[PDB]
Amino acid sequence: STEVIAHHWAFAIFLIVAIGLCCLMLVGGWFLGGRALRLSAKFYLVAMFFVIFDVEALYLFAWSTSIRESGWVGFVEAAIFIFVLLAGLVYLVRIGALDWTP
Amino acid sequence: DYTLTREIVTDPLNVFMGKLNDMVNWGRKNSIWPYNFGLSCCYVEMVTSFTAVHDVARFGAEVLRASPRQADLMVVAGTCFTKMAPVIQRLYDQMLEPKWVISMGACANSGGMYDIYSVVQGVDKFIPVDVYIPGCPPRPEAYMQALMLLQESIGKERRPLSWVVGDQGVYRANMQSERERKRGERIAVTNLRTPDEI
Amino acid sequence: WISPELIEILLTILKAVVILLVVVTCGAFMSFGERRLLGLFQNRYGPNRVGWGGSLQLVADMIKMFFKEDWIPKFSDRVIFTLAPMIAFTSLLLAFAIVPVSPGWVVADLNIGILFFLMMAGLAVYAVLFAGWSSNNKYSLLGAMRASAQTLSYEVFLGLSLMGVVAQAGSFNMTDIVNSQAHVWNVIPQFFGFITFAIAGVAVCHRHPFDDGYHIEYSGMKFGLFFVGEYIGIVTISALMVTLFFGGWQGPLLPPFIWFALKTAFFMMMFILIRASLPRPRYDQVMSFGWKICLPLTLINLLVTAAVILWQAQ
Amino acid sequence: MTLKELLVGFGTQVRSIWMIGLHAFAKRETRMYPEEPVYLPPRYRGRIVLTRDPDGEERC
Amino acid sequence: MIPLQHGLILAAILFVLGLTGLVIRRNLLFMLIGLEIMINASALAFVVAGSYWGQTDGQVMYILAISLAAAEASIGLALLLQLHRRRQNLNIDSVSEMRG
Amino acid sequence: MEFAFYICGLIAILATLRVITHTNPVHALLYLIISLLAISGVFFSLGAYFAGALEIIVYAGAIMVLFVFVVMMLNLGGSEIEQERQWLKPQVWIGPAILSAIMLVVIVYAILGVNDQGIDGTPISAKAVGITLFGPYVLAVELASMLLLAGLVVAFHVGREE
Ligand SMILES: CCCCCCCCCCCCCCCCCC(=O)OC[C@H](COP(=O)(O)OCCN)OC(=O)CCCCCCCCCCCCCCCCC
Ligand SMILES: CCCCCCCCCCCCCCCCCC(=O)OC[C@H](COP(=O)(O)OCCN)OC(=O)CCCCCCCCCCCCCCCCC
Ligand SMILES: CCCCCCCCCCCCCCCCCC(=O)OC[C@H](COP(=O)(O)OCCN)OC(=O)CCCCCCCCCCCCCCCCC
Ligand SMILES: CCCCCCCCCCCCCCCCCC(=O)OC[C@H](COP(=O)(O)OCCN)OC(=O)CCCCCCCCCCCCCCCCC
Ligand SMILES: CCCCCCCCCCCCCCCCCC(=O)OC[C@H](COP(=O)(O)OCCN)OC(=O)CCCCCCCCCCCCCCCCC
Ligand SMILES: CCCCCCCCCCC1=C(C)C(=O)C(OC)=C(OC)C1=O
Ligand SMILES: CCCCCCCCCCCCCCCCCCCC
Ligand SMILES: CCCCCCCCCCCCCCCCCCCC
Ligand code: SF4
Repeated sequence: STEVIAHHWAFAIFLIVAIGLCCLMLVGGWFLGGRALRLSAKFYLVAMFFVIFDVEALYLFAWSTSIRESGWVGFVEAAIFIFVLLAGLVYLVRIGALDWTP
Repeated sequence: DYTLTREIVTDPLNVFMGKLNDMVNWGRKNSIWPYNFGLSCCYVEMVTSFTAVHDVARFGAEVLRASPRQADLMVVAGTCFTKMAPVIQRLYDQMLEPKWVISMGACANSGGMYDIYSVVQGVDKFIPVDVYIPGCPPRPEAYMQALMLLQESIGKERRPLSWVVGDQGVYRANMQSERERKRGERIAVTNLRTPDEI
Repeated sequence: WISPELIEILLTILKAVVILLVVVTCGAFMSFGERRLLGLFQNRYGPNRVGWGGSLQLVADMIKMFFKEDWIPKFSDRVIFTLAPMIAFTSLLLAFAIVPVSPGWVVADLNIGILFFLMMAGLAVYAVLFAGWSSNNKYSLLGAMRASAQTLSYEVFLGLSLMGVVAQAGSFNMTDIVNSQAHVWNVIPQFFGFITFAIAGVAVCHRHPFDDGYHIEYSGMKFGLFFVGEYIGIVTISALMVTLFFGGWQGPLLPPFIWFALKTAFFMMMFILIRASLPRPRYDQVMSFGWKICLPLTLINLLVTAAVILWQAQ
Repeated sequence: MTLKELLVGFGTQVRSIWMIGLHAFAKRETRMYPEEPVYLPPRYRGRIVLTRDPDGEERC
Repeated sequence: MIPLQHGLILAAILFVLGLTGLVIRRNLLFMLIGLEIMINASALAFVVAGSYWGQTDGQVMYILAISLAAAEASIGLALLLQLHRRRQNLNIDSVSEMRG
Repeated sequence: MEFAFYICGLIAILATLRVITHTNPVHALLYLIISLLAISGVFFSLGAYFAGALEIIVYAGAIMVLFVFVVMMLNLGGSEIEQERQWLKPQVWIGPAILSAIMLVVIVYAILGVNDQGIDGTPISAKAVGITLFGPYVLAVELASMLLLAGLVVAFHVGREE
């Protein structure tokens, strides 16, 4: 189809011109104008929580686009998945894993 | 009449180079970002000028950077205490070209009323100053007047457009003094309002 | 070279280029408009002298930042330091690349859509991380870790807030999402999804009140890249909110681009009003709000949306 | 935190946004220096001068 | 019109590169990095195989593979942080006290 | 479609080769992110659109963020890593590289003797993937939730500070 190849060309030109515009802005900024602590483990814990819950989020992303095809059985399975997710979240909050302040 | 830094020289100013210099000076004088630096009571009047009743944002001079790298103007608004003088010098050195300096108030001008053991007598003992504001404190509109004076001084200075081509010296305009400019209209004053009214 | 296929290809490329240029121009004018609208909210005028009504002010800061001396810290990683504003600009620009501003006016009609938006935001966290690490400043590094932990705490439910709209549309495509809003805009059924998406979009754009700083080392044109990318992200988040929750370009009387521009301008103004109105919560309070309230709200909203969808499918 | 605390806080944020918007619908408080000249009271302590007596001789 | 053998060869090249990085690097961080390269290469091989047969099973196995990759990265970086806390170095050859 | 496949595969190979031989951890992670973006492009060229989207969203957007985070927390200045360059010594890497090359030749020889009608590149959407995920692969989804829960519990137990 002509429409899809036109849109592919437009998307390619969009990415190319955006990156080139930012590169040219940096080059013009460089060329113009004259010249002249230990991080706590809570950062790791928060990033780890983000990674784990983002994977469970991808499972829910795949479910959300095909809800009508899966029917009520898929609803029951996703309800079990979300209940396990929320039980893990409740466990994380109650044990002080998600409390930044001690 | 210009002053060179790399000397009392003349005007170096093709007609396209002059137009480019005018465009650069217009953009620089219409976008002046002061450094958020509080020394003493003069800073209170400066940030009063930043508020709604005066609205220094109208001149495009409100962005008020907390980092010296992003600031184009340093306002020494307060006393230059001897313990604060290395801090002031370090913050000025961290600024990038082009940079301008406004002394605000009698303390920053000369030490003011504090000719005392712990005060540097004026910030121009150690860093160069572009505009001086007398007052203790200068009112917010005096700071805005100094901002306009700095804009006039920026608008006809000469700096290199690029660091790879052309003269790299900085030419600063030798302005006529405001005292001699305003002497004609100031001496002609005869009567003022009596101080018994509002 | 005269052929309808090549003419259509060039027309579509020209439309994409027009969209890109208008978005970048609107981001810069959004910086100027933030100054003017903050003046309006605070009983003053803002910049109204440089040009007519201050309209030439943005050109003055552009010239000032171009002709400012280009400076990189001596003991800094040059590639990563230069790379952080590249990411901060390009990530949400390419996120805009899926937004349908009008029927027939889109850059890419992808089947992934808001998945591409989530791709771009997950890449956009690297701008803050790289700016903090490469500056060789421990204050900047600590500020970058705090800011990135906040953005992870709200990126954890950004997509789940969009999933109710995705479930109602039955697709990831943006044209299908705005076509499913032909009768009722998604702000009515996906209201909790709307507020959670608003909070997440403000938080991942590093806007007030989610704004030891990781930009103090940047100056000249890289700092301007950071600011212009932030405003382009404001425009992109506002346009995505319009398309996903307010019908996109759909409206009774006005042309579709007029409706899209009016709704996007309203949410742009609401960004400015949110900065002018709300105080800044504490860091632990912000992250506890992100993890304890908003993420379960998105999960429960998705469950109830699915129950309503399957109940209504007789 | 409590559900009632969350609802009261949300209503409080909405109230703050509403008052700032009504501030946008208000009258400007800006005195437009330098186009609008600054009013100074007659005993304002600004620039120092030396004056003359009514016969025209300097008073100092 | 992409050969299945070419995709499998690319996945195998990435797999052996990740295994080489796992072996030759004394740092535990680079070992975890090589492990991530290996599991991503195997998941790419599954995606190539699923795309050749026109089935969703390749992407489903990819989903399970990256769930494993995420959880293994979490555990490995936790153990690396514990090692850096209790030994102040990431030399994996120093962690060798049980032998024979 | 094939042209993007070969360029993205070449970029992934070169970036991974840069990863396993680099001394700076942040540069190595940046090259790894580049290789993951290239592999996502490979996924998009093969029609696995959901796989490419998750490759950027999760692998290059969550897991590499965790790796970068940990590298900042350690403040890795190349202490006894850059100062030694043990992996750059030929007597160290000549053995494992020969072993990996032998394994690659064996795997490639096994690969080249298989039936191949070509990959059509017909896009397999996320809708079909979600249909399979909550249909024939339900127990995979629920026990994958249990697997992520186990990873969460283990990483919380080990990675505390006290
Ligand atoms: C500083 C620069 C860093 C690197 C930037 C990126 C490098 C490459 C730049 C050149 C790109 C050239 C054009 C690429 C192809 C564009 C068209 C395309 O993707 O088409 C494939 C597919 C089309 O979908 P569709 O046609 O709707 O499907 C139905 C069946 N026809 O559509 C899709 O599959 C869409 C999904 C793929 C879109 C990829 C977009 C770029 C992703 C990388 C962003 C990097 C951001 C900057 C760096 C972040 C930090 C590392
Ligand atoms: C303490 C423990 C925790 C307790 C719980 C805490 C969390 C609670 C979270 C609640 C979330 C509720 C979400 C409700 C969504 C229901 C609407 C919906 O999804 O409708 C879908 C339907 C469109 O779908 P469909 O008809 O299939 O269209 C495609 C055609 N084939 O849409 C339609 O047809 C239109 C339906 C319009 C419905 C409007 C009214 C419901 C949504 C707005 C609610 C507003 C609530 C305001 C605040 C209340 C107090 C908090
Ligand atoms: C294009 C998209 C964007 C467009 C712009 C419009 C959307 C903007 C969204 C802004 C979101 C801001 C969210 C801020 C959440 C702050 C939560 C927090 O940390 O609150 C702390 C505070 C006190 O916490 P506590 O633990 O009780 O401590 C007491 C100790 N003495 O706790 C409290 O005070 C409790 C209540 C907290 C706040 C609740 C949520 C308020 C959200 C902001 C108001 C939005 C109103 C609608 C705006 C228009 C939307 C179109
Ligand atoms: C993730 C977010 C979760 C939370 C939000 C969920 C969605 C909304 C659900 C319903 C929220 C209802 C909030 C409670 C309304 C009634 C109580 C109230 O207004 O409490 C706030 C405050 C209480 O008063 P107080 O602080 O005690 O001061 C002394 C005055 N007697 O009173 C005041 O400050 C004065 C009155 C303020 C009224 C504000 C508006 C309330 C209704 C809002 C509807 C939706 C608004 C959408 C955005 C509009 C603006 C663009
Ligand atoms: C040019 C020489 C090399 C220059 C240096 C490298 C620059 C980046 C090169 C890689 C990315 C772009 C590759 C070229 C894509 C051009 C568009 C294209 O080929 O589209 C075909 C296809 C469209 O989809 P399909 O439906 O299959 O099309 C058949 C027609 N009906 O497309 C697809 O199916 C998928 C399209 C590609 C995938 C999306 C983009 C991936 C980006 C990966 C970036 C990796 C990191 C790069 C870092 C560079 C710096 C080190
Ligand atoms: C060039 C683009 C500017 C966009 C907006 C910049 C931030 C807001 C205005 C500047 C400002 C800052 C930072 C600020 O912190 C402040 O408070 C002291 C102000 O009031 C005097 C300000 O005006
Ligand atoms: C803030 C909004 C940013 C929008 C970026 C893209 C702008 C595209 C402009 C397209 C204009 C033509 C749209 C089709 C015709 C229908 C409308 C006609 C009257 C404008
Ligand atoms: C301090 C401990 C260091 C341990 C390093 C271990 C390195 C092992 C290298 C093995 C090299 C094998 C080379 C190929 C052998 C022939 C082919 C395989 C067998 C048929
Ligand atoms: S000049 Fe006067 S008002 Fe200004 S800092 Fe000195 S004492 Fe304060």
